[PDB]
Amino acid sequence: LRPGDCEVCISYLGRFYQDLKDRDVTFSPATIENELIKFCREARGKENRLCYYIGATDDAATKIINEVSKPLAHHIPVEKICEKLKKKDSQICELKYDKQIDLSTVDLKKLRVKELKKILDDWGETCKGCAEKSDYI
Repeated sequence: LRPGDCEVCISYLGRFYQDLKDRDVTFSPATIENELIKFCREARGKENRLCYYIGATDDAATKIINEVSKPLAHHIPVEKICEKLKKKDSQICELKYDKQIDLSTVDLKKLRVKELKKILDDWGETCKGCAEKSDYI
């Protein structure tokens, strides 16, 4: 119910929900399940970890997938689904997306400059204040 809670849970299942309508899926538990598993093969990062925690992965976890497919079959808001999921598994709502800068900003966090130059995939070999590399790439 709070803001920025189950961030990945709400985003990912919301797009799952939408995609069901768009392809006009028969909204039924078993159907939704099969569609969730097939939807989860796309998943990387924390989204994949969500798919593991909601039991939507190959080598089935548990029946926690029912906590998703059942309420979804009866048009319960995707926030409500992620809210109840918090009780069963703590870690589900622990997932939050990783931020990307513009940057359009001055001298940022001393250790954050490294990931900025790691995302662009380049070595800042043996630096100690290597803004020179990032403002030159």
